[PDB]
Amino acid sequence: ENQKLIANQFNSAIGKIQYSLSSTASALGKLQDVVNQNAQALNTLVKQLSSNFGAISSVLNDILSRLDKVE
Amino acid sequence: ENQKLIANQFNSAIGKIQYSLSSTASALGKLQDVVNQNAQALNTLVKQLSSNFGAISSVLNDILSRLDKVE
Amino acid sequence: ENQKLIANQFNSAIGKIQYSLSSTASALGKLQDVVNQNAQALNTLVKQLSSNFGAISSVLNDILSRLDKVE
Amino acid sequence: VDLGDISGINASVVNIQKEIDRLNEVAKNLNESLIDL
Amino acid sequence: VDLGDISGINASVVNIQKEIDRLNEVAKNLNESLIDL
Amino acid sequence: VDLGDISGINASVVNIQKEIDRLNEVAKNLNESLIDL
Repeated sequence: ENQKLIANQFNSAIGKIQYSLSSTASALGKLQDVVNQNAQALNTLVKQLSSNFGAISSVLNDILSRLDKVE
Repeated sequence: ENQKLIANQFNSAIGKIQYSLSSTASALGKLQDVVNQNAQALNTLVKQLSSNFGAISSVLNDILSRLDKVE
Repeated sequence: ENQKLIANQFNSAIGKIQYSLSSTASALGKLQDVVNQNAQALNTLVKQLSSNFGAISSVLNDILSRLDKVE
Repeated sequence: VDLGDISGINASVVNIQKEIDRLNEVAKNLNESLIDL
Repeated sequence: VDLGDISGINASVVNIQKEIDRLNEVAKNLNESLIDL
Repeated sequence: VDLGDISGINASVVNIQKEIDRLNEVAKNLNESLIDL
């Protein structure tokens, strides 16, 4: 009787721990996906910003050359 | 006697696993909060950078128009 | 005999739960490291972008002053 | 002068509140699995 | 006019797929630890 | 020409080292809960 109680309580606890481990795995997977998406976002932004400052630098240099010519 | 030992060890293990599950929940909550704050930061930065490149483009276009006029 | 079975199953379950807790700790540590690296990346990018818009603003102001002088 | 458009760069948000709630629910329910001989 | 270079600012990626796989493997293997008297 | 100020955009840091330490501590302490008949 006490053995049946121990077995039932242990099986219930193992079921709940399985539920918790599946929840933790799902949460870690979602966090991994989001962190990696934000990392790709930051890297894309850094690349585009480098291109844009390249463009701005080229344009500003052309403008400064034109001003040096005019004045 | 062996049943009391099994019950005590099982209750100790379930207490420790409860402690670990609360720790995991707290850690996942903190990670969620920080990841979401950094995502909002990246989105705010992208919006402000779009506004700033809009301003820079408008100003550079005005400057190029003025130069085309002068020269 | 049933007590030996309960003890063996409980020890197996505790070993598996130890494995799972070590895995969760490793995963949370890796997520913490990556989230903090990306946060430092975003902060470095914000600082450098502030410096770069400072430079661009200074240069554009000099250019506008030169144009006001020429025209 | 056409600067590249970066407005499409979006940062996702994570919603693991269901899983945190399940973890806390299990950490509370495991008291119903304690053995009282 | 030399704008600062930001090309070095890189964002790391996380690969905890091994740990998620271990967690799911344990959540499946714990059925082999259930007591059947 | 006044470009917008982005210096306020800050990225938080996470410090879950206490929880990782608790998890490793429990994974080590669960050996004291093994049954030795």
